[PDB]
Amino acid sequence: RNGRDSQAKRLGVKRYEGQVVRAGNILVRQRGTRFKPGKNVGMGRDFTLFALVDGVVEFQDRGRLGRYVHVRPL
Amino acid sequence: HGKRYRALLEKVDPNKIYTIDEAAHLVKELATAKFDETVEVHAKLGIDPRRSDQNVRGTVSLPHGLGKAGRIEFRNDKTGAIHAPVGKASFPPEKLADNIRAFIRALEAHKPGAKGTFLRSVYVTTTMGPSVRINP
Amino acid sequence: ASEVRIKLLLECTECKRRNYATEKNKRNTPNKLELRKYCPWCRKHTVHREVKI
Amino acid sequence: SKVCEISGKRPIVANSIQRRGKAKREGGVGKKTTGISKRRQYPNLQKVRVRVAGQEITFRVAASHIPKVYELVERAKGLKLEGLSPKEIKKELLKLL
RNA sequence: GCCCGGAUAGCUCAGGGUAGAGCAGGGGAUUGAAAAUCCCCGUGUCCUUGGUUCGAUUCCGAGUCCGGGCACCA
RNA sequence: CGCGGGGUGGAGCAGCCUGGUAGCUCGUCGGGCUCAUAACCCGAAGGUCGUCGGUUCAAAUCCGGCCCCCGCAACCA
RNA sequence: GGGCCUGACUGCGAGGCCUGCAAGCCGAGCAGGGGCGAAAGCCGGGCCUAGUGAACCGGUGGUCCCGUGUGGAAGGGCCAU
RNA sequence: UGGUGUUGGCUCUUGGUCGCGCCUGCGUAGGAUAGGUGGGAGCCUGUGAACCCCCGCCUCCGGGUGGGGGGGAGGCGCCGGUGAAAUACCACCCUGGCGCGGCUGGGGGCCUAACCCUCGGAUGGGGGGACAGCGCUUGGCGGGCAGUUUGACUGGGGCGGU
RNA sequence: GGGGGGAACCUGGGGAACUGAAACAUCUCAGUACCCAGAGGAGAGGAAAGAGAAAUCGACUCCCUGAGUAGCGGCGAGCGA
Ligand SMILES: [Mg+2]
Ligand SMILES: [Mg+2]
Ligand SMILES: [Mg+2]
Ligand SMILES: [Mg+2]
Ligand SMILES: [Mg+2]
Ligand SMILES: [Mg+2]
Ligand SMILES: [Mg+2]
Ligand SMILES: [Mg+2]
Ligand SMILES: [Mg+2]
Ligand SMILES: [Mg+2]
Ligand SMILES: [Mg+2]
Ligand SMILES: [Mg+2]
Ligand SMILES: [Mg+2]
Ligand SMILES: [Mg+2]
Ligand SMILES: [Mg+2]
Ligand SMILES: [Mg+2]
Ligand SMILES: [Mg+2]
Ligand SMILES: [Mg+2]
Ligand SMILES: [Mg+2]
Ligand SMILES: [Mg+2]
Ligand SMILES: [Mg+2]
Ligand SMILES: [Mg+2]
Ligand SMILES: [Mg+2]
Ligand SMILES: [Mg+2]
Ligand SMILES: [Mg+2]
Ligand SMILES: [Mg+2]
Ligand SMILES: [Mg+2]
Ligand SMILES: [Mg+2]
Ligand SMILES: [Mg+2]
Ligand SMILES: [Mg+2]
Ligand SMILES: [Mg+2]
Ligand SMILES: [Mg+2]
Ligand SMILES: [Mg+2]
Ligand SMILES: [Mg+2]
Ligand SMILES: [Mg+2]
Ligand SMILES: [Mg+2]
Ligand SMILES: [Mg+2]
Ligand SMILES: [Mg+2]
Ligand SMILES: [Mg+2]
Ligand SMILES: [Mg+2]
Ligand SMILES: [Mg+2]
Ligand SMILES: [Mg+2]
Ligand SMILES: [Mg+2]
Ligand SMILES: [Mg+2]
Ligand SMILES: [Mg+2]
Ligand SMILES: [Mg+2]
Ligand SMILES: [Mg+2]
Ligand SMILES: [Mg+2]
Ligand SMILES: [Mg+2]
Ligand SMILES: [Mg+2]
Ligand SMILES: [Mg+2]
Ligand SMILES: [Mg+2]
Ligand SMILES: [Mg+2]
Ligand SMILES: [Mg+2]
Ligand SMILES: [Mg+2]
Ligand SMILES: [Mg+2]
Ligand SMILES: [Mg+2]
Ligand SMILES: [Mg+2]
Ligand SMILES: [Mg+2]
Ligand SMILES: [Mg+2]
Ligand SMILES: [Mg+2]
Ligand SMILES: [Mg+2]
Ligand SMILES: [Mg+2]
Ligand SMILES: [Mg+2]
Ligand SMILES: [Zn+2]
Repeated sequence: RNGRDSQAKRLGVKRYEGQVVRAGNILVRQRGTRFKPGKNVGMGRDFTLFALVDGVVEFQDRGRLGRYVHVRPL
Repeated sequence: HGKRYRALLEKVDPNKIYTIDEAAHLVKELATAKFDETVEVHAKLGIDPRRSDQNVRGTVSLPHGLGKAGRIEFRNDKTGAIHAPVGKASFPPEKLADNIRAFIRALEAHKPGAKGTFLRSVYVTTTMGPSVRINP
Repeated sequence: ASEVRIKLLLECTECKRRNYATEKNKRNTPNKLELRKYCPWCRKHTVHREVKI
Repeated sequence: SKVCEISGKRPIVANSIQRRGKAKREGGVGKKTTGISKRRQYPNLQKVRVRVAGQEITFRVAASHIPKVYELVERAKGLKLEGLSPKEIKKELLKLL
């Protein structure tokens, strides 16, 4: 009857604040906009967040507007 | 098969292959109707008519033409035969062979493709006259 | 795919090559797919018609 | 089921190959060999009885070389037979070969 | 896959014009318990889809399901 | 207990592959035939589909729980 | 919900996620030729995470690359399925 | 078990399927039995026209059609009406018959002389007989026999389940 | 004239299986082991109806090389000019 399960999907954010990232680096793996894309961040067809420029990762909590991942160029 | 049509049946050997050139010769000798006949060019096409794809429409003509430009048509019936005017009861020779030659070239321009040699059986006749075999 | 959802090819109507494979439901859509598609041999967009895969 | 007295044809061994499948030529996956065993192939030995010098003489010959029997009889219509026994007429006809 | 059957009314079945046969079930005559019998009904997704036709159960392209036989399955 | 099947008018069975429709025989009840009973003929009633839940616009039907019934299995010691 | 449409693109892919291998995922941006928009721009299918199967052998449509002395052909390769 | 070889002499009887002769093709509307297109305004008839004896062939259920006789100036078609489509005539063809000839088959019968059997006797007689047997080849049946396959997980294994 | 014998070697006629493929059937082992016939001091082979691309070579046999190449192959294990 039971016995089933599916593969762990290794979700979560992959770069924290202060980390230097090259451009297309993945920043968050997620389901839906747990984190919304911010400055210099794009969002792929599966809500993956990624840096659009070389820079320093920065997180922002904007209340009911959600949490945001940004990349600040250096 | 009355008296007239036999006279023309004396003028076409049944076991013979004729020429695009030979046709223009004999045709002004099977038009023994009492009017300026039209010359008809026939062919048994090598395709399936039931097959929606393989099919023959199209428009020619030139050079000379209908003479009733001179654009003629040709569409196969449900049986795979095509045939068409023109040509007339003179219309000199060497002026109709050219006409007869270019009609065969179309349809020889419209093999859908299909299976085989298109112009399987070909023929040339007059309105009230016998048939002649010819060579495409 | 299934009996009703089939696989099929798109054939550029100009040069008659198959440049795309895709699917359709032949009950909901019993008529050959005609779409516009970049044909890379013609190097322009062409109407492709549905062809049996 | 033995050896042709004219030609030397004897039984040979051959494989019997059983195959499944559709030939590539016919658009098939290919041919698979579902068994190879040994078997013997035999000459089409028959008996030809023949009257030479008023004597009945039998050759055990392959069908292919049957005409060669009455050939040797044709060449023997020129040597001293009568009165050889059948075995020695046989030897002499065979020498003509 | 190849060939031959099949899939048409409630049952069982006959067939480029079209939708009829025997029964099921309704009526009416027999004057009668019954069967039988005659006139009368008519219920038809004609297995889908596309196509040729004035017209397609029917023919042609592509499909589905069932039975017999054959063949094939990386 | 494990596997498979099943539970639907009063009885014995369809229906559920398949969602929208509950049908057949007998029985029961009202009427006829008969002096009367049966047989027979005409007409009608009676099922919310074991039960709770879920899925669905919609459940006899599909899915799950629970109850009960039937068949099979439970071996090497 | 409606209008117009076929980017359910072709040629590429910095960079990463994931990870024993192999696979699996995301991807800005460049060119071709398009769609929608006044434009900014967005579009390489679907809110996302299941809906799937390495090779081998073979079919089909391309390509015209190889072609057993030579030219062809047989047969194969390459691309697509 | 088919073909073929060994394997020969006569003979009857049929059936398929290609090629030219011929006809054949009918919903309802319509003159009425309209196969499909294309040509087509003329076409037949002194080489005998409209009809309606004889046949043959068919037919959809009205008729069509070929051969023969009878005869003793006429028939058609266009036009035009219904038509989805139009009629004569001609051509190329489709469907399905029909004779004639290709080819290819299955169902026989006799013969004797290969083969086979047999006769105190054998270059012969008798019996079987081109069958059977035997060679190559085809498909079939075929645990009679042969080679093997018949998964893993598992609170032992199996059963169950995955 | 033959017959019969001879350690191994040789040619011809026959011809396995364990095993490998980490199962197994094609494939492998292997034309091996073995049985049989024959020949000899050797045997086989040998003077192109050859090779195969050099307008080339020149009977046969044997070693090196070509080369684990070209290819063959449930394109597997392997086999292998
Ligand atoms: Mg369980
Ligand atoms: Mg897991
Ligand atoms: Mg998980
Ligand atoms: Mg995307
Ligand atoms: Mg901060
Ligand atoms: Mg064999
Ligand atoms: Mg093989
Ligand atoms: Mg003999
Ligand atoms: Mg022979
Ligand atoms: Mg009950
Ligand atoms: Mg139902
Ligand atoms: Mg009562
Ligand atoms: Mg009383
Ligand atoms: Mg329940
Ligand atoms: Mg609901
Ligand atoms: Mg409910
Ligand atoms: Mg209901
Ligand atoms: Mg409920
Ligand atoms: Mg035991
Ligand atoms: Mg025990
Ligand atoms: Mg495009
Ligand atoms: Mg990378
Ligand atoms: Mg990786
Ligand atoms: Mg982009
Ligand atoms: Mg652009
Ligand atoms: Mg643009
Ligand atoms: Mg605009
Ligand atoms: Mg733009
Ligand atoms: Mg949406
Ligand atoms: Mg391949
Ligand atoms: Mg190719
Ligand atoms: Mg060459
Ligand atoms: Mg070349
Ligand atoms: Mg490509
Ligand atoms: Mg046999
Ligand atoms: Mg022979
Ligand atoms: Mg012979
Ligand atoms: Mg006899
Ligand atoms: Mg025999
Ligand atoms: Mg056999
Ligand atoms: Mg067996
Ligand atoms: Mg056994
Ligand atoms: Mg073994
Ligand atoms: Mg075994
Ligand atoms: Mg297995
Ligand atoms: Mg175990
Ligand atoms: Mg445990
Ligand atoms: Mg324990
Ligand atoms: Mg256990
Ligand atoms: Mg088990
Ligand atoms: Mg043995
Ligand atoms: Mg092994
Ligand atoms: Mg084993
Ligand atoms: Mg083996
Ligand atoms: Mg040997
Ligand atoms: Mg050796
Ligand atoms: Mg010796
Ligand atoms: Mg020496
Ligand atoms: Mg020597
Ligand atoms: Mg020698
Ligand atoms: Mg010499
Ligand atoms: Mg290969
Ligand atoms: Mg393999
Ligand atoms: Mg070998
Ligand atoms: Zn194109």
